Amino acid sequence: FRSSVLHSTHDLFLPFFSNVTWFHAKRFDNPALPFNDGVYFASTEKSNIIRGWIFGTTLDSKTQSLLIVNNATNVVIKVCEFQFCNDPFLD
Amino acid sequence: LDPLSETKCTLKSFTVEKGIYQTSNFRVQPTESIVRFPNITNLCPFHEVFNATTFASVYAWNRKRISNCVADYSVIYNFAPFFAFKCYGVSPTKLNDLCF
Amino acid sequence: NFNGLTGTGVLTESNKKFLPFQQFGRDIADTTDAVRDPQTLEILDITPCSFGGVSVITPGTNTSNQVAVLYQGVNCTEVPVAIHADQLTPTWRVYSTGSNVFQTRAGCLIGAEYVNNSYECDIPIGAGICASYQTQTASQSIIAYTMSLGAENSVAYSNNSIAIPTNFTISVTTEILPVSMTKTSVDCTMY
Amino acid sequence: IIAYTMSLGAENSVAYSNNSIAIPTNFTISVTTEILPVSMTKTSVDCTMYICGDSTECSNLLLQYGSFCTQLKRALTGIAVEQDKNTQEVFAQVKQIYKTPPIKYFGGFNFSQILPDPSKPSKRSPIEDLLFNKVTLADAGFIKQYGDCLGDIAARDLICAQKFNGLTVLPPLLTDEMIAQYTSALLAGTITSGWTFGAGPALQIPFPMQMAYRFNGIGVTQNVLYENQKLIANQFNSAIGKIQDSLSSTPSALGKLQDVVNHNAQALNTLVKQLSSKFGAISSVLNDILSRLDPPEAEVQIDRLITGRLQSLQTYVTQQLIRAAEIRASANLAATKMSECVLGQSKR
Amino acid sequence: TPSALGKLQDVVNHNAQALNTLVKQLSSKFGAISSVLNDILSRLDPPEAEVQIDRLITGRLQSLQTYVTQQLIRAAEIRASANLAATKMSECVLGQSKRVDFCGKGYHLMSFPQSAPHGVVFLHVTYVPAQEKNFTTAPAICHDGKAHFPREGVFVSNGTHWFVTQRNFYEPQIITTDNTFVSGNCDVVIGIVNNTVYD
Repeated sequence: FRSSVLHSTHDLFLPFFSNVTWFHAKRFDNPALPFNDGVYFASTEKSNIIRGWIFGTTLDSKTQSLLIVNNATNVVIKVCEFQFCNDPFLD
Repeated sequence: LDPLSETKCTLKSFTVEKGIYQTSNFRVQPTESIVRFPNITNLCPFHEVFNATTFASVYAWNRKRISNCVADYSVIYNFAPFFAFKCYGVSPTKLNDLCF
Repeated sequence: NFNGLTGTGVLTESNKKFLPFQQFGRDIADTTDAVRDPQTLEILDITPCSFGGVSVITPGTNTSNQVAVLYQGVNCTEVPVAIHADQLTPTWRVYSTGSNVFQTRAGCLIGAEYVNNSYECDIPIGAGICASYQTQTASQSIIAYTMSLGAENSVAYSNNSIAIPTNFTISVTTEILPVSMTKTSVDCTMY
Repeated sequence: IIAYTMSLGAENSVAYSNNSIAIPTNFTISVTTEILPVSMTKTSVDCTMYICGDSTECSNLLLQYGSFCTQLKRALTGIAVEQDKNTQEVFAQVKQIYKTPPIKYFGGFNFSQILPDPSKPSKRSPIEDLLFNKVTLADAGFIKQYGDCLGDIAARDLICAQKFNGLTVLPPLLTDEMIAQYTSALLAGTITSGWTFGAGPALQIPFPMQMAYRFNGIGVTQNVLYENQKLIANQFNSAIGKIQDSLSSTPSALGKLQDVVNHNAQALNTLVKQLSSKFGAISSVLNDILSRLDPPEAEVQIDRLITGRLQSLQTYVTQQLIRAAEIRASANLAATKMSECVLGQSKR
Repeated sequence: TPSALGKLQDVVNHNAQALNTLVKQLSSKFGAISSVLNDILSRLDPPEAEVQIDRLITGRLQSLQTYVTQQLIRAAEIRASANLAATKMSECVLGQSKRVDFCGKGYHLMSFPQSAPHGVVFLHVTYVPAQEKNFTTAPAICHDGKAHFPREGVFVSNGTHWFVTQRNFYEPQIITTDNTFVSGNCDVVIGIVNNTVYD
């Protein structure tokens, strides 16, 4: 906890006035975006569209993959050899 | 004994001139009691890792998350004589007096 | 001792609003001055106890042995000594009463009798207050007083009056100024 | 932002001739201001409170280094007594406290802006009031209640943070009231006796004749002043008014006196921040190192921290000694200028 | 009074104290097991005694650097004092200086230097008046419809007669034409009085 102080820190942050990509997906068949040592996700929806993300190296059963899904009452986070398709989505 | 002897010891002499001539000491109020407040939990399942029949593979080492327990490392010393018990961040006799 | 953080401090129960993921708070010097109790969800600050410097005004040893005690930055009406045989012992000497306490802007002084008279500053203490060993109190002891800036004088200024001396006095003054010091040499391998 | 070469001044050419001379027909009474630091902030450093911080295992190895703490304490006491002697030699040059007479017709000159006005406390002139109000002292060294530091720490109260580690500021010997009384006595002496009170007894003399002799000292006859006395008085009043207006309008007049205490506060703040440094150790808190590692191993970290803090304290003491030498030079220059300009007429 | 040469005494006292503490710093144990290098070499092996030797060397180097810094500061102070003393000698002994409170308190007449160990003593002979008296003064004198001003003195009055005398001494003389000068009329002066002038 800090108050009325000026603290200097050096870590992975989001640069100011940086050109960020705004996705409007609407269109399917969108390749996975790269993970360049941290990602900044932001959205202003109010219909519970985005409710999970996936993380991995090749997004297949060959390597490990992180599956994060947020439900209306709970959250499930599992690390397993998930075989991600070309367009993964929740039904 | 008295401030005179104290300033004599400070000046390292039996004769002190007129005036303060030095700073005597600094007042520091000490403690009078102790206040310990650890957490209140159940016994830690240390038998799940030590009292095990067979471990996993080297490339498939299992990581067991430990939380909400009273880590009593004194039960580990009475086991078989270990080959190398080396801690790189603390002393082996200071784990019981610290939190994690 | 909450989570291994030992030391010396006094709990004050301030109104600091800590976040659920924050329990410890450090100052500019990275000294943890505020912690959260593990059991109770209240906020408690860690403030150091009574601290301050003490100076002993000592007169000439060949004259007398009575000395005074000065607590810099301490108020007389808050904590004069406030120990009973079970507190700090850096200075194993206690002066409780004796009509010798006096409150100054520099701190609490114990061992001097403040008088309304003004004399020349003998022993510098602070805040324009000085001490001296006077023998007009006859007993003799250390008294505290405000330094005298000089004798009060008033010039009879007038638009048609002038002062011209009729005689003079040849006065000689002495002034000593250092010119040189001791030249010393230091050997490296021998020291 | 544009770049340019500095201007050395306005180009002028003197019409030199072997038979021409320039003699002024009038004059202008101008008043200038000169500010010079006299004293600095007297601070004391506690060794065991800054290096150990009330630790039981600590302060046992620190005594093995010798008398470093004693040397630093002697240096700090020497700085304190040096500043006190400088203040005494600057402001207590005279022994008689001369009282100003009732305000009468001083030949047309109005000294109300410099004479002490009893309408405000501390018995000082409004110019001194403005001078005291412009400079904001970070810590005057006066007594502070123990409850002032407990709670309400959201403000920029670094004085408590530095006092909690053994760094406190000592108050000066001569208070502001005694300095104001010395200034008022010097002013009364120089307006009622000229330069006679500095060399001996105060010889009363009318201010018009005093100023006539002042002008005669530089080479101006007394009749020129006796025929333009009202003009000189009006010019002096207008100059005093312009000076006080510039002092009340321009805040950068006391820049040196502001920067002195600013550098002192910055040195105190960086000396406090040096405690958060990790001089090759695993942490900056000695209690954490003692609770984590065993004493035989924690001794190395304690020694590293002690060496780092001793080096920081020695650097701070060296800087304080250099600043004290500079302040002593400035105070000697100020005392010489006082004795040569106020106590008499200098041809320099 | 033995406290006249206090500065010259304190100089050598501080020098001796610095020498004594620099000698005593050798007895310090800068993180080592002993302050004697021979004991450390005879007790521990060279690979282990090297750490203690390095610690002692660092401690003694820090002590020597602190001593040298203090000696340099004292040398700068002594140089400033010596320059001030030389300037005062050249301005008070080798001549008459009009600087106030420089060659002692009062009107400096002449000075006499005195030799002192690690210092110098000046004997400032100053002019100090005494037993002054109050007199009535006037800016000018109006006799022939013209203002007469003092050439180098000041007009005084013993109550009934006006005289002219200098500042630093009371030597009343009659107001004559050679001691005063005429400049303007009598309407420009404020406190001008009427008095006869001798011709």
